[PDB]
Amino acid sequence: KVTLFNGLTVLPPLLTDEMIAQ
Amino acid sequence: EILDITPCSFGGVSVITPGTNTSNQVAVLYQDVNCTEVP
Ligand SMILES: *[C@@H]1O[C@H](CO)[C@@H](O)[C@H](O)[C@H]1NC(C)=O
Ligand SMILES: *[C@@H]1O[C@H](CO)[C@@H](O)[C@H](O)[C@H]1NC(C)=O
Repeated sequence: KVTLFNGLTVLPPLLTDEMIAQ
Repeated sequence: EILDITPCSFGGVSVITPGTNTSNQVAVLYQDVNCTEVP
Protein backbone atom coordinates (compact mmCIF):
# COMPACT_ATOMS: atom_id res chain seq x y z
CA LYS A 1 0.00 0.00 0.00
CA VAL A 2 2.77 2.46 0.94
CA THR A 3 5.10 2.85 -2.05
CA LEU A 4 6.85 6.12 -2.89
CA PHE A 5 23.56 15.60 -5.04
CA ASN A 6 24.03 18.69 -2.86
CA GLY A 7 24.94 17.20 0.51
CA LEU A 8 21.75 15.19 1.01
CA THR A 9 22.28 11.71 2.43
CA VAL A 10 19.79 9.02 3.47
CA LEU A 11 20.99 6.81 6.32
CA PRO A 12 19.59 3.27 6.43
CA PRO A 13 17.66 2.37 9.59
CA LEU A 14 19.41 0.34 12.27
CA LEU A 15 16.68 -2.33 12.13
CA THR A 16 15.83 -3.71 8.71
CA ASP A 17 12.27 -4.54 7.71
CA GLU A 18 13.08 -8.23 8.19
CA MET A 19 14.15 -7.70 11.80
CA ILE A 20 11.03 -5.64 12.53
CA ALA A 21 8.97 -8.46 11.04
CA GLN A 22 10.81 -10.96 13.25
CA GLU B 1 27.15 14.26 -28.59
CA ILE B 2 24.90 14.29 -25.53
CA LEU B 3 26.72 13.52 -22.28
CA ASP B 4 25.32 13.04 -18.79
CA ILE B 5 27.12 14.71 -15.88
CA THR B 6 26.84 13.06 -12.48
CA PRO B 7 28.78 14.26 -9.41
CA CYS B 8 31.28 11.67 -8.27
CA SER B 9 30.80 9.78 -5.04
CA PHE B 10 30.92 11.78 -1.82
CA GLY B 11 29.69 10.94 1.65
CA GLY B 12 30.20 11.11 5.36
CA VAL B 13 33.00 9.39 7.23
CA SER B 14 32.33 7.64 10.54
CA VAL B 15 34.94 6.34 12.97
CA ILE B 16 33.92 3.17 14.80
CA THR B 17 36.08 2.89 17.89
CA PRO B 18 35.96 1.37 21.38
CA GLY B 19 36.89 3.61 24.27
CA THR B 20 40.50 4.75 24.41
CA ASN B 21 41.14 2.90 27.68
CA THR B 22 40.23 -0.31 25.84
CA SER B 23 42.30 0.03 22.66
CA ASN B 24 43.51 2.47 20.01
CA GLN B 25 42.37 0.38 17.03
CA VAL B 26 39.68 2.03 14.90
CA ALA B 27 37.59 1.27 11.83
CA VAL B 28 36.35 3.72 9.20
CA LEU B 29 32.97 3.71 7.45
CA TYR B 30 32.42 5.63 4.21
CA GLN B 31 28.69 6.20 3.79
CA ASP B 32 27.02 5.27 0.47
CA VAL B 33 30.21 4.50 -1.48
CA ASN B 34 31.64 1.72 -3.60
CA CYS B 35 34.41 -0.03 -1.72
CA THR B 36 36.34 0.24 -5.01
CA GLU B 37 36.46 4.07 -4.91
CA VAL B 38 37.79 4.57 -1.36
CA PRO B 39 41.47 5.13 -2.24
C1 LIG C 1 39.26 3.17 31.52
O1 LIG C 1 39.53 1.90 32.07
C2 LIG C 1 40.22 1.87 33.28
C3 LIG C 1 40.53 0.42 33.58
O2 LIG C 1 39.35 -0.30 33.87
C4 LIG C 1 39.37 2.51 34.37
O3 LIG C 1 39.98 2.50 35.63
C5 LIG C 1 39.17 3.96 33.96
O4 LIG C 1 38.37 4.64 34.91
C6 LIG C 1 38.53 4.04 32.57
N1 LIG C 1 38.48 5.42 32.16
C7 LIG C 1 37.34 6.09 31.94
C8 LIG C 1 37.50 7.54 31.53
O5 LIG C 1 36.23 5.59 32.06
C1 LIG D 1 30.33 -0.55 -7.30
O1 LIG D 1 31.01 -0.12 -8.46
C2 LIG D 1 30.90 -1.02 -9.54
C3 LIG D 1 31.91 -0.66 -10.60
O2 LIG D 1 31.29 0.14 -11.57
C4 LIG D 1 29.45 -0.94 -10.01
O3 LIG D 1 29.18 -1.88 -11.02
C5 LIG D 1 28.53 -1.25 -8.83
O4 LIG D 1 27.18 -1.10 -9.20
C6 LIG D 1 28.82 -0.42 -7.56
N1 LIG D 1 28.06 -0.99 -6.49
C7 LIG D 1 26.74 -0.78 -6.33
C8 LIG D 1 26.13 -1.50 -5.17
O5 LIG D 1 26.05 -0.07 -7.05
